Amino acid sequence: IVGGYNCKDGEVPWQALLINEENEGFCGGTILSEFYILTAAHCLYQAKRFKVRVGDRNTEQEEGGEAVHEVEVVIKHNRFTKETYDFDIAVLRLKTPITFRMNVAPASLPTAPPATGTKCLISGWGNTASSGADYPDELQCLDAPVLSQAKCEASYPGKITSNMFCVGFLEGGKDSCQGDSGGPVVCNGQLQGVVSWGDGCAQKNKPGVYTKVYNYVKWIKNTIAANS
Amino acid sequence: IVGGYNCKDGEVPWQALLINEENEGFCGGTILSEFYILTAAHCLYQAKRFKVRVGDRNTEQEEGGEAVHEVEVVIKHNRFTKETYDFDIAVLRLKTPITFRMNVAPASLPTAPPATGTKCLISGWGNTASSGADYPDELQCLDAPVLSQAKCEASYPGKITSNMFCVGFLEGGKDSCQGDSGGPVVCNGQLQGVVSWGDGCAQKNKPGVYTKVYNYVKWIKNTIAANS
Ligand SMILES: *C[C@@](*)(O)[C@H](CCCNC(N)=[NH2+])NC(=O)[C@@H]1CCCN1C(=O)[C@H](N)Cc1ccccc1
Ligand SMILES: *C[C@@](*)(O)[C@H](CCCNC(N)=[NH2+])NC(=O)[C@@H]1CCCN1C(=O)[C@H](N)Cc1ccccc1
Repeated sequence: IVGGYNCKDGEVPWQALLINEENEGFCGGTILSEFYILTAAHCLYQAKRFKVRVGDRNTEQEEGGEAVHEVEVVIKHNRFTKETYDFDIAVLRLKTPITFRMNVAPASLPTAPPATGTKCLISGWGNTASSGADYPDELQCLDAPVLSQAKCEASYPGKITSNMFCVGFLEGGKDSCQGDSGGPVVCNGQLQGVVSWGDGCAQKNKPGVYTKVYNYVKWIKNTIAANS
Repeated sequence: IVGGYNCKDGEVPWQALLINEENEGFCGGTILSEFYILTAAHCLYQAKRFKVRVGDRNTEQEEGGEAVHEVEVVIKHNRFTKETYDFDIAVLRLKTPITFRMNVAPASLPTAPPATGTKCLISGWGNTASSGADYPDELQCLDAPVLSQAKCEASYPGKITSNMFCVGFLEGGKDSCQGDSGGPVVCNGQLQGVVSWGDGCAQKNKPGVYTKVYNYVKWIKNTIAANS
């Protein structure tokens, strides 16, 4: 996240982090239920083996800590292709269920498409620098408005599908970035997006492009039920 | 199919054949609907590119011929592993829907588990020789009884899961074989199995092992709905 702030305690209970073999974070995730995590399909090929980490170390407000989970089944949307980065969505099934608490809870699937102007909360452990590499020690948060499809399409001519939507600032300075992929975009209490891609990070007229979760509610629900 | 007979005209309307780059058949399939085909997950790695062929050339009884379809989406059961060959099931989505007729129709999913002793019809274009390679010019058919789980487990100690069942003859001589994988096992009008694996072909005390479709009704239905 570029130009964000240190998330306040208990602000993103549904946040998950994918960690590689070297115990390093490379992508985000969203808790959907005790066994399921939502992330980006493109994160699946950015590492051979990985686990999922949820929770936090702020025991002052609530005890429990961070919990690392092993992934039992990886279910990538079969229509994903890096040619367009369309269908950049995947569902993970953990070996052991997550023990929920007030600061570790699932996100709500959307019941209506995202509305232009609506404020959303984007979070992640990804790069905080427009140019260069500066990763945070604390989870980052960013409040950004949903952009009209017209401005989105105008930003990425012919590269925006119906399964994508833009969130951010046309003037640049604040956006998600590398490592944030898979992370949540929560607008008014609903999970409206998954961090996906963009031209650079926080560039002028180059807002972050997100997977429109509303278009995948049926795929997520049935995929989980097919494997449950 | 070893020790079978030339299927009679219109006997297996739901039969599908997977063909590789060289236009050669390497696996079977079952028509489930106009856009979906059921086959074995292990067939997916036996060829890079492939298409699906349905229909027949017996225009005497009905016109239409054979139709070759391109595969749009391949949906393999994510729990499949060649370590056990458990979850040997996959669903294919065609680019163009199949034009049904009396001799080209979908199979019925099961509503009850397979019963011991029940007669089933197994079909395929696979090898017809116990030892050696002798492929048929015509679709082969085989009528075989469902074996008790006890005899099945006794045939393959510790290798039979709850998602598998045996069909065939303990004395050998008649069984499915290489190339038949993915093909249908229809008992009393219901699709009860998918050709999967076995120790050799038509060997004594080594009956064919099939994917128990009844255990996957939920996975098939929801997977199709998740992608439809
Ligand atoms: C995997 C995710 O961490 C990451 C998120 C980037 C978010 N960026 C902004 N500005 N909000 N996604 C990616 O790295 C994706 C997947 C791989 C390629 N990709 C991109 O974002 C490319 N930079 C997009 C691209 C633009 C022009 C030409 C080729 C690719
Ligand atoms: C892919 C299918 O055409 C084919 C069907 C064989 C059916 N045989 C009988 N007797 N009904 N399946 C296979 O070839 C599968 C998948 C790959 C391995 N395999 C086997 O059947 C092996 N021969 C099973 C095996 C036995 C002992 C040790 C290792 C493997």
